[PDB]
Amino acid sequence: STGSATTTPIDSLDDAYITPVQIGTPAQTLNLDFDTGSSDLWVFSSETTASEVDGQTIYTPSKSTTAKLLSGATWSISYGDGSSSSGDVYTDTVSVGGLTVTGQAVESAKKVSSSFTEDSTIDGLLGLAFSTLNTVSPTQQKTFFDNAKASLDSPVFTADLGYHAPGTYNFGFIDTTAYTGSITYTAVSTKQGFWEWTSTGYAVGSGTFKSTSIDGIADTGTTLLYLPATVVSAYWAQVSGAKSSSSVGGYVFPCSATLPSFTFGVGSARIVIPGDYIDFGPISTGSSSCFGGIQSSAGIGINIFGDVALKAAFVVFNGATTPTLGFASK
Ligand SMILES: C#CCN(C)Cc1nc([C@]2(O)CN[C@@H](c3nc(-c4ccc(C(F)(F)F)cc4[N+](=O)[O-])no3)C2)cs1
Repeated sequence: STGSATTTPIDSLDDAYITPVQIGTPAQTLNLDFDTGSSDLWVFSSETTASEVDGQTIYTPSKSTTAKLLSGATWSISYGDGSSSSGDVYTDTVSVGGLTVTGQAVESAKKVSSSFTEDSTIDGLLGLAFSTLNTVSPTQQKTFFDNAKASLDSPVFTADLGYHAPGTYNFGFIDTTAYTGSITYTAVSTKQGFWEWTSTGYAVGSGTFKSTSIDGIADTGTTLLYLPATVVSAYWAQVSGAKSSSSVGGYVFPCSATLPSFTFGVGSARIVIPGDYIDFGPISTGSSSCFGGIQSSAGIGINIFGDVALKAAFVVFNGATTPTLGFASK
């Protein structure tokens, strides 16, 4: 089997991408944030505290003839920004772009933190990291991809995120028309439950390439590119007026600037992020100070190849017995 679904930016900055997902019978379509950095499929629901729902589409398990309570199961998750959600668990039929998993764990939120409530466009998350990170207790549950994998034509999914435009998540096949050149595959460590890999280095703008190992994760659920402070300083040093602001929370730069590109290495191959992809616009409405799309990972503990990096590439998440990641230009 295969599936293919369009993913759409939630706003003009590409802060996140939402993909329609069919849950239950008859189908209830929710727009979920596909997150290769986590492993829970959770949704706003008829059980979510009413004051914490503000425009989201909710899953109502009582209206699904295929929903079954996973008795005694609870879940609770916290993300990198301090946001959080928790609740109980149903199993139900979940379909993405024509690919169907029966008995998928659908984690129904009883509580969500304010950042989720405030984002009316995200109805939940669909985790695509390794199932070892799934938070369901006392019986850990598998991701949608893990459940679908054996049925797929090839045990892979691909992320082709757009720049200020829709893109595509495919399951079970590689669309050879969606990228230029060849896909370079690179080794993955699953030891922390992520799609963790080692970039071979970087370049800023038209500069030469700096060969250096950068261990990080391919994370569709993170907006920006988080890299070591040395690398990030070398980038922003090329932008007149750019500086790190503790009050704003990262590197800012004059909105009047044109930004240099940023290249990262995948083996001997190179992915070039255009400068415009690094512009996240005014720090607040009407400001002439703009927020940068490349930020330091120093406080995080891990480097994160988030959407800023991934949207410059066609990315293969290969879930074969030995997982690998593939990157191609596009
Ligand atoms: C600090 C530290 C060290 N560690 C914990 C960093 C890590 N972080 C992760 C992830 O959880 C995996 N992918 C990312 C993700 N982020 C969101 C998301 C969605 C919606 C919202 C909204 F509420 F604003 F709508 C906010 C977020 N958000 O910023 O968390 N979804 O997925 C982050 C793995 S390791």
